[PDB]
Amino acid sequence: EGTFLFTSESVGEGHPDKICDQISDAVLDAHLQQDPDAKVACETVAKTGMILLAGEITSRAAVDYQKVVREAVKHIGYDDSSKGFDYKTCNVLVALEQQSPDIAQGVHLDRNEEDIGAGDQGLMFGYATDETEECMPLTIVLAHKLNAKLAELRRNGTLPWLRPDSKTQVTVQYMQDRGAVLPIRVHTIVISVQHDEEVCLDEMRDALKEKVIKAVVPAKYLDEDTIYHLQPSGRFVIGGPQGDAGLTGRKIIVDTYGGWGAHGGGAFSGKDYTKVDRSAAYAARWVAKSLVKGGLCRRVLVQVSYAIGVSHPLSISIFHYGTSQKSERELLEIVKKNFDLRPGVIVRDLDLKKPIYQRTAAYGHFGRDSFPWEVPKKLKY
Amino acid sequence: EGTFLFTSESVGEGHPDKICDQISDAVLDAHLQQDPDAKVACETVAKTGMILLAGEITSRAAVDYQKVVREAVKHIGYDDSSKGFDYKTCNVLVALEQQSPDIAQGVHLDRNEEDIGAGDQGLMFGYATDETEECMPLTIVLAHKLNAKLAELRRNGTLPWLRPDSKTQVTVQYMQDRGAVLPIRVHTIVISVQHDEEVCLDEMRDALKEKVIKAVVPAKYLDEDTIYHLQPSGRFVIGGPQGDAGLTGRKIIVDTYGGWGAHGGGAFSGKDYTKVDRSAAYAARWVAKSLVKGGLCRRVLVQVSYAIGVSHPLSISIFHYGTSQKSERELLEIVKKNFDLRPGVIVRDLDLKKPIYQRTAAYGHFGRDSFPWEVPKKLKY
Ligand SMILES: [C]OC1=[C][C]=C(C2=N([O])C([C])=[C]C3=C2C2=[C]C(O[C])=[C][C]=C2O3)[C]=[C]1
Ligand SMILES: [C]OC1=[C][C]=C(C2=N([O])C([C])=[C]C3=C2C2=[C]C(O[C])=[C][C]=C2O3)[C]=[C]1
Ligand SMILES: CSC[C@H]1O[C@@H](n2cnc3c(N)ncnc32)[C@H](O)[C@@H]1O
Ligand SMILES: CSC[C@H]1O[C@@H](n2cnc3c(N)ncnc32)[C@H](O)[C@@H]1O
Ligand SMILES: [Cl-]
Ligand SMILES: [Cl-]
Ligand SMILES: [Cl-]
Ligand SMILES: [Cl-]
Ligand SMILES: [Cl-]
Ligand SMILES: [Cl-]
Repeated sequence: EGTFLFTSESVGEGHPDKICDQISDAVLDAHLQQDPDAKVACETVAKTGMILLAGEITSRAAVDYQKVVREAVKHIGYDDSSKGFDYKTCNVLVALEQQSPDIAQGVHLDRNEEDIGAGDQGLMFGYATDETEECMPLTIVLAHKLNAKLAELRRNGTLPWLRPDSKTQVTVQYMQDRGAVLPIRVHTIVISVQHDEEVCLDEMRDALKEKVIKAVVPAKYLDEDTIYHLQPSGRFVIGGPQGDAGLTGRKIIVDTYGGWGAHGGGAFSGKDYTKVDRSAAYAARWVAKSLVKGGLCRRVLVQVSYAIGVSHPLSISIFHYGTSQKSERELLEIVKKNFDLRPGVIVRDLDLKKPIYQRTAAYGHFGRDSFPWEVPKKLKY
Repeated sequence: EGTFLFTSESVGEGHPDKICDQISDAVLDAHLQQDPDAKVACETVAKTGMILLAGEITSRAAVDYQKVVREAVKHIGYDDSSKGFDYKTCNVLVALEQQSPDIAQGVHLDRNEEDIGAGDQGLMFGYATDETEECMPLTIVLAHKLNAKLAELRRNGTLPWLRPDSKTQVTVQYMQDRGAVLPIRVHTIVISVQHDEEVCLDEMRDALKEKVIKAVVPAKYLDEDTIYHLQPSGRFVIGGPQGDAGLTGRKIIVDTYGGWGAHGGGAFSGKDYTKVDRSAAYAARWVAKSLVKGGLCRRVLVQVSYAIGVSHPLSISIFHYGTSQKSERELLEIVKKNFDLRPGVIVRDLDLKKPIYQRTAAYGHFGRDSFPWEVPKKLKY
């Protein structure tokens, strides 16, 4: 009574959509290393034997797209035709043009940096929950950690039959406490991972339970009733882009809160800070985490929105789920007194010209590695 | 006091991401017209002069991709190099292969149709709100209708300077009533639309207020304080794929609830019913709308989740926001007694082999045209 199930998923570095996010952000980083003011909107498409870059870049950088793309694919682990994809021998196609001059003139040309317009309209949410130290939903944290564990055991040669493409999914039973949520138990785990032609299904299922799940999920959450769907398709030899076409910005819920909170639809990867889809979403996470770590609420949702060419947000909204003694109006006044959510100020506060974006493009953008948006602001009120 | 702002956006038929959704669904429909059991996973990429199809189709259909793609672009209105894109003369590139045999064997081969596995893992939400007759958030309904009005005035020659690429955004001030939400006023409207080189900015801004906003938004929601950002970039001559690379499944919040409810991350367009990203999301909307229209709640969120190769959902969750006298446990029992959320049963209930998908791929998948998932089920309990 008063309990509910909630499910989140994550994917591995070799999931074809995630390959595209990582390549898009490798391209962004390569530009920012030479030109901190590069305007980048780099979409990636992946299918059998092909990486295509499509989009708009205006930059002073001299970037070797062949090297940047192939080094990203090498890092992921696609290094042989036996695995379905090889950085050494794949096709890299480029359909990149300058940023539209109409966008440039409306957003940033002859603008003071602090007063640059939003690079697009849109809406963005931030979310934080006190249910974990990293202020993230346990469902998504566990799902990410299961993919990270697969990559670790592949890379260290423990499970050498593993290939880079994986997906995981975690269902947790929760109770509610005055709008806060408390995780009780893991109800169901799914793991699907690409594998070689030698290993049999029983060996894989045993290894996924004993060397992956048991190495990630605390035993206090697992019981005799927990349901395991391990290699539920029965065979996953074909994988990566050969199994499924990938695109940049097709894992936006994996990238954020795993179904919790809300999403405004904007993808992160391949975009410089003037694209508020990324900078304002990072800032909204920073606000949400600052409110929870500051002790003002246990759980909070922040919405912001923008118009192309306009610096200041068009709307700011705060929902505390009943977990603050302060009114949502009082929290909004604290946020307005402590934060400046113009993209040309967010860039300074969160250091968003730094080429750290490829690091964000797997295992979620939030809840790890003390990125600037994960370091709470000390609030004055 | 007790009021809040909430923002949603929509895009027009010529927005490059939406072009891709419509082409992906034109391809799906072309297959289903000949082979109701076609397995389709068709991604589309659009950039200057290029439509690329990438993905996996196993089908008995004989499909002319050149004709299907070009007819979709013609319908959208890109018919001349002056508009930045022309169905007659663009490049159509195809990178389509058979569905992975590993997926096919794990999902549907030698399966009874009712007992087909989910085509992937994932999570999906349904949402419904009594704030409009169509059980959708007013923010998203108004945003969609503003884009539909632009297309209408372009196509009827009223505003012949209009081009197909548009975006809109609506901020509404709401009050809450025991978990239900009541829209009070329109706080801010954004409209950006591609235009010709002849029309001046003041003519466009006047027309967008008088012939678009006033023709869509009831005057009772507008006042002297309503903020209008009309052509806020100042110039939008370059547009469509020339202005911004488009991809299938990059408008998933426009396609659904405009930030309300929740999203599990799955894109709809280009996918047959075995892909639960589409079929289970449609079924979850159907459940949510059935609960609200059945008088069991004013507002409701439904989560379901799946594992690849497994027919039945792994989890089902119901949140009524405090708007039911029934417990969320009692609502879950009503749902379990009235619905079968296996994809091989959803296909029968919602007629998902019918080639109606291109019609879903602009102006939202929900809240219009009495699609099967918009016709409430009469509930027995
Ligand atoms: C988005 O995201 C989410 C939302 C909401 C939630 C919740 N909250 O918050 C509270 C307080 C309580 C509850 C809930 C739920 C949900 C469900 O399903 C979906 C069921 C039941 C329940 O209960 C969560 C999550
Ligand atoms: C997702 O989606 C959403 C969620 C939630 C909501 C709400 N609910 O429900 C209630 C009852 C009340 C409230 C809310 C809000 C929000 C905000 O922002 C975001 C602010 C404030 C407020 O309040 C909505 C929407
Ligand atoms: C079902 S295709 C969608 C995603 O599922 C994964 N996938 C691909 N092939 C299989 C398979 N044979 N079994 C399980 N998951 C798969 C890959 O991560 C792919 O991007
Ligand atoms: C800002 S690029 C993202 C989207 O905004 C729109 N857009 C493109 N160019 C402009 C412009 N000059 N002004 C306003 N919106 C634009 C198009 O719909 C594009 O897909
Ligand atoms: Cl790299
Ligand atoms: Cl923790
Ligand atoms: Cl400030
Ligand atoms: Cl058509
Ligand atoms: Cl209505
Ligand atoms: Cl039933």
